Amino acid sequence: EVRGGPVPYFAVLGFPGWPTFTVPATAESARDLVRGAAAAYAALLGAWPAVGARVVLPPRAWPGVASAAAGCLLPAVREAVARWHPATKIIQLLDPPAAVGPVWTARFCFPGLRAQLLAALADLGGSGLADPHGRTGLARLDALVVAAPSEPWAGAVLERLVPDTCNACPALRQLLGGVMAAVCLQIEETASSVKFAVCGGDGGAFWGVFNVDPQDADAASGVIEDARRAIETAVGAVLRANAVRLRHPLCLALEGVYTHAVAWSQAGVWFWNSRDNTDHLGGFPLRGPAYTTAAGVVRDTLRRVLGLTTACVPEEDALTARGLMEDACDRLILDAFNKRLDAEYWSVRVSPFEASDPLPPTAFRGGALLDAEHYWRRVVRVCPGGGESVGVPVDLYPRPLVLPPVDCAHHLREILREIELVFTGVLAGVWGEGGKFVYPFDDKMSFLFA
Amino acid sequence: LNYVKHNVTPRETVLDGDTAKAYLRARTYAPGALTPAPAYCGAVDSATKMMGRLADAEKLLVPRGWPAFATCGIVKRLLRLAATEQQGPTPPAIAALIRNAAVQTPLPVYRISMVPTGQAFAALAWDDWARITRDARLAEAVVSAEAAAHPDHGALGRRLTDRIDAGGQMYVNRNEIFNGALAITNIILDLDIALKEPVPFRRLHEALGHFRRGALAAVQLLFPAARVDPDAYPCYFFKSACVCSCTDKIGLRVCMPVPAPYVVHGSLTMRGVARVIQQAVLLDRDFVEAIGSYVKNFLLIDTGVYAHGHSLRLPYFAKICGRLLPVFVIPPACKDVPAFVAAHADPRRFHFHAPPTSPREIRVLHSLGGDYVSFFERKASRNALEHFGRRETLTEVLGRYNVQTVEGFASELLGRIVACIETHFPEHAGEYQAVSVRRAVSKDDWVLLQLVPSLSCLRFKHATARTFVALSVGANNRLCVSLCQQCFAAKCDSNRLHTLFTIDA
Ligand SMILES: [Zn+2]
Repeated sequence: EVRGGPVPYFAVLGFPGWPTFTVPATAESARDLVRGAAAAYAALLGAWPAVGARVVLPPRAWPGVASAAAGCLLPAVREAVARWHPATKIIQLLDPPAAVGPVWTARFCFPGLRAQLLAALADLGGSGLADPHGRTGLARLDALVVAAPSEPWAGAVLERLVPDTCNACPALRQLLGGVMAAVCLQIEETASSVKFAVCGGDGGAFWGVFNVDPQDADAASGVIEDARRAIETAVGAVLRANAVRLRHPLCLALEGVYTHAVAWSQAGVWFWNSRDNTDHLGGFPLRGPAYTTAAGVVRDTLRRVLGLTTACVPEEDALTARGLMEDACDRLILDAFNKRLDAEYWSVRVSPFEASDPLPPTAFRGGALLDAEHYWRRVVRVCPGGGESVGVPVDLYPRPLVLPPVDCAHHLREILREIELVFTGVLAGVWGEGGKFVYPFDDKMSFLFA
Repeated sequence: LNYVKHNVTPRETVLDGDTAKAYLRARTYAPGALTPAPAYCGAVDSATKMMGRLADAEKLLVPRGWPAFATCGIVKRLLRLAATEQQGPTPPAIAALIRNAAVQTPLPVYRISMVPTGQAFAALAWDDWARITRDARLAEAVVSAEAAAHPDHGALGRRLTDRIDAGGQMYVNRNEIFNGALAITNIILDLDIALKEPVPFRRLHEALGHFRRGALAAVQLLFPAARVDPDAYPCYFFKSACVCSCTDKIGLRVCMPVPAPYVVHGSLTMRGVARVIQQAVLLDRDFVEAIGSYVKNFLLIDTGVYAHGHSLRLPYFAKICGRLLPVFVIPPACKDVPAFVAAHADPRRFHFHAPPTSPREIRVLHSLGGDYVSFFERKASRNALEHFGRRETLTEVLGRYNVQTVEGFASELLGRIVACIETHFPEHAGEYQAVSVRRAVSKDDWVLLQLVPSLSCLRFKHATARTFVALSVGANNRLCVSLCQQCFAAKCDSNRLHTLFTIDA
């Protein structure tokens, strides 16, 4: 296909009649992925991932099942489905510029909620199907959902079968996001009873706080476990009342206990448990090998900056925080110099959807290397001559590469923009607002590269 | 009094550790680039043949990633090739042109003027500098014997001064070309001293001592964390050969080591270092008493030498009329005279991006501010804005005529332009019926835009001229549109802009 695809595969629709499984890299666990490919073949009759979303149901029988599922639900969710606009989030959350702590925070997730909900809604519309024998494709999805916790091979199938099915039937999105909206409503309703407080999340995954004293841990485990029990039971009860029955019994996962939590954007959240120094960062784009180092720098700077809880006037803390953030930026750009010649390290994965640099007329000469490009185009911006910055598709040239010096005055600027969103968010979220952390890259440490 | 604190903005970044040594290797000529080696190893050819050798070099780098290219372009490409660093044990990028695996970048790039003409660019990895400086190399015995005869820095320096094809033209005229990618380690000032009357050498040598004093004061001011004792810090002086028989100008080249742990980065930063070193010796009492009666003007230092692609005649080299030879101004408390004399023969002492001669910390002066508006100019500008009025910039004025798009406004008034051409130059009017406007110059007070459809000169009757529409703000903040033509024939200054008509918009 012109635009490519996420998962490598090679279908054998005819001659010679032997399935051929491409297992990409993963040398350490090669047997694991070989077994996963074999299981994916055996379960979905080998149609996956070639046939697409049609393994479950024809792309055009879905408009009927979705309508047949909007009827068997409860009256409230019937409208809740019809009023779903992209990213409505009708639930009491935190202002995206905000932070919390020290209070006992906790993250929760329902493993595979979209897939399980799709399976239940498919069964609700199953009576509406033309052929009872034409529901065997609706037996593979239940096999996937049932075996999802037992084996991860069903997982990667369900994280792609479901979003692609939602594209096959646009009307299924407004149904799935209405059922999940109903789930979030009962999550919020039950939260108040168990001292839990909805503060953020994205539906199946949600993080919140507890109104317990923030020093006692012996009883903390008890409340953190009772909240999980109550929320799981209440959500299961709402689903049962909505007639939607899940094949694998619902389970809530305690994905971590933390004491401080800071959010800047809608997806960016950093959690940190001071006692065991276990942290988790989300919302930072990992668009290359340098962004991982940037994420590590951010997760260390935030660990050091929330360790400044020493008794001080809020104004003092803002400055002794901004200084440390600038110092972290300094130590990042200093280490950037020692890897200025690693073009693969300063590489960005452009999607076939995003705007892309124009292909040089010599990248069309890679021979048996142009075939590796299926989804991502790895580009590095080098600076030949002067003034002009040109993009090099890294994986379309033989190795070792020879290039003009990498324009770190472009990639580091982008990485620093992301680090700056994270740090403007934390600065304006823990202490008083009004400070946009900017690092004078163009003046302080621009000379190193340009 | 020396000025530096009130008219310079020191911007340094300290880099301690491996980033210090790594930064040094990345921005300075390789350790073996200016270490005397048996023969040359480089790429020396005329501009024409080098365009070909560069084209062929690209055809062995483009296969592996090099962005393809589509006498300034040649110098820019050669400088970029020389700057490119070695990735591990792999041969460097310039090895395609130099044709050896022992080449270590960064490298010096020189310009050679030949007879009758021809700029022959030469990128070298090593060269026979021992041979070039052999003529002015004084043996340790000679310098020691002269020191015994004359125990006096000034006298010994005057006595020690007395005792002194592209591939072959490299050794008659070599001019080092500034590489903005690399870091500058030596303050190299080009002193063009104009002379009313001839100056005796005894006077110049005493003036040069005063210049050393003033420059060292200026250096200890610019680099505050250094330690420049102005009686032992070595400054190197080189005089252009013509007793001085010079009548019009004395050609001088002053080389100063950048004191540790500093390294200067940037063309504009050295432009400041040179302007601070100029005021220091002009405010110095002894220097302007010693050379004043002989110098017509006090403008000694040329500060434009420091720009990517600008070359400076190296010492121990001539001009195609004067071989720059050292003039020894011994430091007043120099503890090693023979070393000082045999320090002028080391190329590192007179190279912009030479290897700095166990680094713990390193301070990179990468900015000494922007263009120097004279305290006289700054105070002149603030006082002119308060008595005469504000002259709005080009961009703001163009914004009034819905331009945020210049090449589109040009099209709308192009009719007025062509109408005035019909009225005053009708014999060439029809060449201006179908014209496309392509930007030529874009400034905050000038916007030149060409009109390619070789058009005809509108002044004389010599296919000889290129047309350029130029927009400026004149009169009462009104837009003045000028048609200008650059012809090639000598009656019209060769390739020089000449205006023909200027109308309002
Ligand atoms: Zn002309």
